[PDB]
Amino acid sequence: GVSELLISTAVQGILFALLGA
Repeated sequence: GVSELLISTAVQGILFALLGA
């Protein structure tokens, strides 16, 4: 599932945006 692999990488960048704020 290439789509499932894109959701995981998306959770890493979004997790850094909130932790950065």
